[PDB]
Amino acid sequence: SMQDPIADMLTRIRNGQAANKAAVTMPSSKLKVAIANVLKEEGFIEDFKVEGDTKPELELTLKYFQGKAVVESIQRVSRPGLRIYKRKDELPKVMAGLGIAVVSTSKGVMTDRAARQAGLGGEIICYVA
Amino acid sequence: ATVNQLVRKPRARK
Amino acid sequence: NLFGEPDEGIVISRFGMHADVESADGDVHRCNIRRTIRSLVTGDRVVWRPGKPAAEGVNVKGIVEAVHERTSVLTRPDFYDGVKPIAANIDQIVIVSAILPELSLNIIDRYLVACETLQIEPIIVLNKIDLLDDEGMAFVNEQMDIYRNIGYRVLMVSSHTQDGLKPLEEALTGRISIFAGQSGVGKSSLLNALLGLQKEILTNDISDNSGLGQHTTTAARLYHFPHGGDVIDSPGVREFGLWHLEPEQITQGFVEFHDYLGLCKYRDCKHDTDPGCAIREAVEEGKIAETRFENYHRILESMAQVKTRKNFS
RNA sequence: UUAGCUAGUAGGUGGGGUAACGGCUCACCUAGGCGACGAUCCCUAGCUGGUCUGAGAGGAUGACCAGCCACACUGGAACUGAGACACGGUCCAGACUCCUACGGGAGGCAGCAGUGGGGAAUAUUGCACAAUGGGCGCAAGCCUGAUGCAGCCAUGCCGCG
RNA sequence: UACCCGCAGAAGAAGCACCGGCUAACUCCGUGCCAGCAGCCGCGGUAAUACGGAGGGUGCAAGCGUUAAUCGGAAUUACUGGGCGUAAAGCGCACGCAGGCGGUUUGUUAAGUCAGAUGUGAAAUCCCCGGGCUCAACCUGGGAACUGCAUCUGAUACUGGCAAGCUUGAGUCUCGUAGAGGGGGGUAGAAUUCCAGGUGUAGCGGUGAAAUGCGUAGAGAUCUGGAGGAAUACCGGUGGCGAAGGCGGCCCCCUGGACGAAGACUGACGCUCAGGUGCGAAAGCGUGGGGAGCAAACAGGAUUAGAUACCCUGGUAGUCCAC
Ligand SMILES: Nc1nc2c(ncn2[C@@H]2O[C@H](COP(=O)(O)OP(=O)(O)NP(=O)(O)O)[C@@H](O)[C@H]2O)c(=O)[nH]1
Ligand SMILES: [Mg+2]
Ligand SMILES: [Mg+2]
Ligand SMILES: [Mg+2]
Ligand SMILES: [Mg+2]
Ligand SMILES: [Mg+2]
Ligand SMILES: [Mg+2]
Ligand SMILES: [Mg+2]
Ligand SMILES: [Mg+2]
Ligand SMILES: [Mg+2]
Ligand SMILES: [Mg+2]
Ligand SMILES: [Mg+2]
Ligand SMILES: [Mg+2]
Ligand SMILES: [Mg+2]
Ligand SMILES: [Mg+2]
Ligand SMILES: [Mg+2]
Ligand SMILES: [Mg+2]
Ligand SMILES: [Mg+2]
Ligand SMILES: [Mg+2]
Ligand SMILES: [Mg+2]
Ligand SMILES: [Mg+2]
Ligand SMILES: [Mg+2]
Ligand SMILES: [Mg+2]
Ligand SMILES: [Mg+2]
Ligand SMILES: [Mg+2]
Ligand SMILES: [Mg+2]
Ligand SMILES: [Mg+2]
Ligand SMILES: [Mg+2]
Ligand SMILES: [Mg+2]
Ligand SMILES: [Mg+2]
Ligand SMILES: [Zn+2]
Repeated sequence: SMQDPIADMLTRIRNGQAANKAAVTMPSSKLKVAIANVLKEEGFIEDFKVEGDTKPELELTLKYFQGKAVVESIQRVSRPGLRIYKRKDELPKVMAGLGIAVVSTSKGVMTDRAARQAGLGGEIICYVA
Repeated sequence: ATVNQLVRKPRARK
Repeated sequence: NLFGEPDEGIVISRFGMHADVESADGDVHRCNIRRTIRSLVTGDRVVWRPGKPAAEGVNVKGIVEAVHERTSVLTRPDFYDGVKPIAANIDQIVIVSAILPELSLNIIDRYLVACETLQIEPIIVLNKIDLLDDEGMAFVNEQMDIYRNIGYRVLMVSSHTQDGLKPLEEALTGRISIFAGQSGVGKSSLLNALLGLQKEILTNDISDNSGLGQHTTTAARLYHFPHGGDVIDSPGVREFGLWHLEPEQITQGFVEFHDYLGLCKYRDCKHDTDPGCAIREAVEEGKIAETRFENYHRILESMAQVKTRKNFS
């Protein structure tokens, strides 16, 4: 059902980016904040706010160029049916280093560019292309 | 198509 | 390749991919045919070469190179098949029928029209006559006396009784004969009583229905008389191909109607709806039976329903 | 288109056993053991370091080199010895061949070549212990068809005219 | 022996395959869908660069072609990296074990994973830089590689386990609404056929046209009355309900799910499903009933070349109920 909420998060982002929606909302969690805050610090989105404490509701502000999709495509990589893990030297790049790959490690959620100075590996979340 | 299907039986090579 | 002696021989049968060719002495020798051959029938004299035996004494086939000219030919057209010749090079046809399952008269009439276009003399032969009574035999004899006034010889035989086989053989020597008929009319049984042929195959005989007949034996198989001549078996045929010529030739397809032409009122006549038809007056007189006259315009009304779509050779 | 298999089987006691632990073996006691994560049955196959193909992932295979296991006419058994259930040791049986005075005996080329035969198809019935390795001996020395060589086979690669 | 000196003279030392396209190279003659050619496409019956030969050329080379075998091309068993409305493919549907997977918050474990280190992954092969044999093949130095496994120390974001939770997932109650949902038992009135009676007369019936059939024992038609059987006009509609096949007169009884409103309440109790389990149009089968109408086989008459089918008059099984 909602068994991969990160894939449910990526579904709501990709639809509203293409359908010219100004802002979207979604149910919040601890992990969804730890991904959207990275995308805010990597120029893909604008802002995120939390609403509700017994029903945590996350909001995202979209981002356009002249009405053109900033996040062109995003690809869920690991999944509950098949887990994907890499080492500190097998971290894949997205568009030969243009896009970023969201990898969650023990030092928090960061990119593969940020994992070079960290020197760790773990679970690939999504290819932010 | 599902990876979990191929755990029970792999792809049948002719 | 590597063919043998060009010589003249008689083709026994036809099998599509190959054919059975009898030599000049009585040797059964199967041969295939040339790609440029347009048609090959049963009992057609050909030019052929018997290949070359690979093993000494054991040959597989030869080839049939050329086809000689036809004396006669039996061409009958068909829907979506075209005009196809069945047999050729013959002098006499023997129409063979039986009282079971049916004895029709319209099956008799259109072989008469065909034989007038081939200059061949057909002979009416009835089989299975032992199953009727003398009241029934006299009525069928009365129906065949009409076919005796018109000049055709009528011999009424039976295979399981051997009646009248000896007068049937006297007029049949020295000629080849097609035993034409419908399905299950006693064609193969009369082949057994006349020839004395090899009883180890002796035929395929399955004709068992509720009120119908089955055509078990195939197109034509060649054999020889003890005196002289050849036999040609016929399929069980229920077809009538009249795509050949004009209905002026239908007037020529009947014997006694020759001498009554040029006697009607007009120079052209349909002979059904025209007032003063002298042919129709001859039927009303009783010199021509009305069974033949009603079947005659049934032939003409059959050409009103066969002609409908179109067919041309 | 193999779903149930298994009674020395699974476990325990005690005795015996081997160089060592152990149903390895024996009496007794218990009824468990294995198995849809493929037991069991059938068919096929020496395995691996590798070779080849492929951008890679994979795929096919296991000749020459090296490692290990099995086997030495077929089957079974034990002795000897530190080490074998023993390729050129023995014993028994079977199969085949040879010798014979008819009663008996002899033999194991999957060692080097080589013959017969099979198959589309694969070699000289060669030289040497000079070197290397090994065996024996205090060493000298001897032995080694391992190996070092040579010939044949355009069989492959590479180089030249 | 390699190696080296010296002698003589181009003297001793080049072939095979192809030539329509794929695929590098074009003309001529002979032959006449014959002979042949060929991996594919397909060439050749009177002008064939495709057959045969000649001329000339091309591609290779002391080798060149052919055949057989493996992988690649083939993303043509698709993990990387395929599809299932109609090209091959979503079980007829449903329940559900094992199995896979799982909301959200905190703590804990450090299992999975990640970081570091140790031991090990024989040599040879392959790769990197070298050396040597005149060169190359080949031989060889060291390094890398062998993406493996085991152990130890760490990090705790995610997955897993434990612990405590939370409510939006999924459930529970109440008040209600709609429905051909199923099963069981009654009941209604047309229509069909049969039977009884009455009035009434020469055809009825059937088809394109006729015939079989029925009827002066009075058919048919009409009316009265009765019996039996099966189905429910109109309502009735891309209308409703049910997991699906399906389900239709009315009424009662038993009973299943669906949906809406307002709150209260349990606290992930969930999704999914190989075997397994049940339902499942009609035909058909077993046993015993039942019998109008319709109707395989079959009977009869037209049709026809034959009619087996079509058309018509009849008619058994079956259609009905229980098991
Ligand atoms: N009682 C009787 N039966 C006969 C007579 N002649 C032939 N029959 C039977 O009729 C049947 C048909 O004979 P058959 O010759 O096979 O007929 P056909 O016409 O050759 N058939 P097909 O069309 O297959 O070739 C056979 O069973 C045969 O025994 C006869 O005179 N009397
Ligand atoms: Mg016959
Ligand atoms: Mg013990
Ligand atoms: Mg060797
Ligand atoms: Mg070895
Ligand atoms: Mg041994
Ligand atoms: Mg032994
Ligand atoms: Mg030996
Ligand atoms: Mg040998
Ligand atoms: Mg041989
Ligand atoms: Mg070209
Ligand atoms: Mg050629
Ligand atoms: Mg020419
Ligand atoms: Mg060379
Ligand atoms: Mg092949
Ligand atoms: Mg592939
Ligand atoms: Mg496809
Ligand atoms: Mg299809
Ligand atoms: Mg379905
Ligand atoms: Mg602590
Ligand atoms: Mg090594
Ligand atoms: Mg090394
Ligand atoms: Mg090396
Ligand atoms: Mg060099
Ligand atoms: Mg957790
Ligand atoms: Mg009624
Ligand atoms: Mg509570
Ligand atoms: Mg039955
Ligand atoms: Mg019927
Ligand atoms: Mg029944
Ligand atoms: Zn006239």
